[PDB]
Amino acid sequence: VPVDYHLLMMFTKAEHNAPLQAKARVALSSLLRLAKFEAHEVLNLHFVSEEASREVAKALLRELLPPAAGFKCKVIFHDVAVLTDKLFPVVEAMQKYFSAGSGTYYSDSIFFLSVAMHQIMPKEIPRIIQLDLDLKYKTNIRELFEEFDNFLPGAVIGIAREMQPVYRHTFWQFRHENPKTRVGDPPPEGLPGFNSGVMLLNLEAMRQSPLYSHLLEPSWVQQLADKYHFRGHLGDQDFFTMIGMEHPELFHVLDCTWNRQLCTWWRDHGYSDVFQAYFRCEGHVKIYHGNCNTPIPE
Amino acid sequence: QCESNPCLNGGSCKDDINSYECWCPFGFEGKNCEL
Ligand SMILES: O=c1ccn([C@@H]2O[C@H](COP(=O)(O)OP(=O)(O)O[C@H]3OC[C@@H](O)[C@H](O)[C@H]3O)[C@@H](O)[C@H]2O)c(=O)[nH]1
Ligand SMILES: *[C@@H]1O[C@H](CO)[C@@H](O)[C@H](O[C@H]2OC[C@@H](O)[C@H](O)[C@H]2O)[C@H]1O
Ligand SMILES: [Mn+2]
Repeated sequence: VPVDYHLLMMFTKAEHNAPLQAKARVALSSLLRLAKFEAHEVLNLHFVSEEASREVAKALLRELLPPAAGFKCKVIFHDVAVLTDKLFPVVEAMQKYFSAGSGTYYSDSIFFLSVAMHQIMPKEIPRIIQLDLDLKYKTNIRELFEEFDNFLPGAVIGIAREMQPVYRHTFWQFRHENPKTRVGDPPPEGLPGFNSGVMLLNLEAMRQSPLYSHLLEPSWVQQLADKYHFRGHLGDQDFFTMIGMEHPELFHVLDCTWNRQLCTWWRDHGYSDVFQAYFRCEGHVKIYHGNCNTPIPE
Repeated sequence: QCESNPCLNGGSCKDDINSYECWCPFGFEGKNCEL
């Protein structure tokens, strides 16, 4: 009885963008080199792309497939334009809070895809892992799927913490008005917010959660953004971070080794002292994330 | 995308059109908290 595994990656504006293509190459080669799946299993690779990037991705993929490990792999493309239009009704009201900069543009809607993925993917897909393309996999991606099993009651999404003090900065006013808050503080005891590079989207649990459905409503988005005095430009990452402050029950926090972020931009922009408490990650690394164009070591 | 606003107030992008003041994180000065 065939068992499907689903990954989704954004791959847009990739034509004449050599840096993006090279990242995609590093991510997809390491992914496929180290992947291992049983005989009846199939790895479905979903790409969100406009037509030029679909062609770029196809040329890259033919070079990498079939995988050395010989397992079944299926490639699927989703039109960024089609998805944008399906997303917009759900996602419109949050855009003004979490998009560069204001107000509400179609071009920003796709950065909220994860938040409404359960309404975009067919109901036959119960779970999907959304992954950035500036990653490098140091293990078998099949192992990430067992983290779905660790979701507690009410949890809908698996996500790793943000490893820079960006949300310490973003939540300044709320932190100012609430000296004792954990919002924006480093781990192990603070809520530093989330990074969107690796996300376990339990589409069934998202669909089936009354709480999660309410938070998507325009008035709830507005109430919380006002409560937290919150403004961002990182899209889905900012929305999850915010509702994560109100309702941490919704999120299964992945260990930092599943999304080891390398970006240090915030260290050199006012946070030298505290930076280390946010950025510390130890253990055997599973995925490196070369965010803010940070070279990944080897 | 946009460059993060180094200022503590105003929008999330630097040179937020609706912002005039720039309150810099401790130890930094200037219109872009440069020095
Ligand atoms: O032009 C692009 C840019 C980005 N992307 C995709 O979107 C992902 C996000 O961009 P990058 O990975 O370069 O950026 P970062 O990892 O620094 O992410 C950061 O900035 C962008 C925000 O949307 C993220 O939420 C934030 O963490 C890429 O991995 C890639 O899969 C494209 O397909 N085309
Ligand atoms: C502020 O702007 C800078 C410069 O454009 C970005 O590099 C910052 O984003 C980076 O740090 C926060 C992480 O969540 C992002 O993934 C990373 O690109 C931005 O906060
Ligand atoms: Mn990334």
